[PDB]
Amino acid sequence: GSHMINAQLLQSMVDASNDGIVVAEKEGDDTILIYVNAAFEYLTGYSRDETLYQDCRFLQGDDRDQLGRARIRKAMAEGRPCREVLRNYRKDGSAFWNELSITPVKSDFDQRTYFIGIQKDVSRQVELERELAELRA
Amino acid sequence: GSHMINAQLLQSMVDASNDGIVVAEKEGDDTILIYVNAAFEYLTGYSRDETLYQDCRFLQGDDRDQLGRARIRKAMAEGRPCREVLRNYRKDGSAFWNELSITPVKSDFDQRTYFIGIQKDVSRQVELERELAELRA
Ligand SMILES: Cc1cc2nc3c(=O)[nH]c(=O)nc-3n(C[C@H](O)[C@H](O)[C@H](O)COP(=O)(O)O)c2cc1C
Ligand SMILES: Cc1cc2nc3c(=O)[nH]c(=O)nc-3n(C[C@H](O)[C@H](O)[C@H](O)COP(=O)(O)O)c2cc1C
Repeated sequence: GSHMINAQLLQSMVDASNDGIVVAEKEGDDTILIYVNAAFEYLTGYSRDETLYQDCRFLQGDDRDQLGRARIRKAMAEGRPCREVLRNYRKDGSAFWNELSITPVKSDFDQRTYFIGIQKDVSRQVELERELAELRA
Repeated sequence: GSHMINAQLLQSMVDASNDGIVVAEKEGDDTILIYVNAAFEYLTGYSRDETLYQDCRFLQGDDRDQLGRARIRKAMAEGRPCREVLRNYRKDGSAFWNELSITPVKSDFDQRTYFIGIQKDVSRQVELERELAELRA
């Protein structure tokens, strides 16, 4: 993989990062979570066991009609990365805007595909874009 | 570290991510790079060997008078994470705004400290904030 650094050290650096970091394995139309760090649990409010081993579309809830889904689905199919923002809902019920940075990865040894995502609450930048759009009009 | 996923797989997921990812080890007033991924090389334009094993303050160049430095230095000293934006300069000479998400990590076995950072070009959001500040005035 990379001769520069020990893999265990890199894994601990990821576990402790303040950014949410998840890894997902493709299974047909779905993509199933296999790794979440502590930062992700804090961003979502769901426990590690509560959230693992399912497509994390459940964070969308009933707000299923969002333009971000399609561009994510189209990029995943094309095997290209993407960066889209959706409106997610925490376990306690809070609503926020989540910027998803998804990168498709293909392990040729297994001939299946994985995905790594880095999430960040950008609800501030969203509310600043809405304010700017209002002033422009 | 984490029983969920193989560390080598996680390392390859990091090597291939579209986000820039670096790991740095503290050495006194400096903090020295030990890991960079391919996305970081593309964001900066410097090769992997050109950039490793030095404090990546060199990306600031002569533009050394930036408020981001101090808040990063104050957070690193306090052992708390931070998210600051600086004006960096590529190897070709391009100027952009880089959002740094730095998380201090302490390996008690070695009794030294590491840092993991995730970088992203947010020059678009910066230019949208300047435009909004102008319209507000
Ligand atoms: C690595 C990765 C991270 C993702 N992050 C979650 C998330 O934080 N919240 C969310 O709303 N969607 C998230 N998604 C997207 C959904 O899992 C889903 O795959 C996407 O919306 C497209 O498929 P769908 O149209 O079948 O829902 C993520 C997907 C991947 C691959
Ligand atoms: C993980 C990590 C990533 C960093 N990213 C670089 C970068 O992308 N560009 C930059 O201008 N500063 C970067 N820095 C900050 C500088 O390395 C430096 O440590 C910081 O500006 C504070 O110290 P100084 O005031 O002595 O320069 C990073 C620091 C760490 C720990």
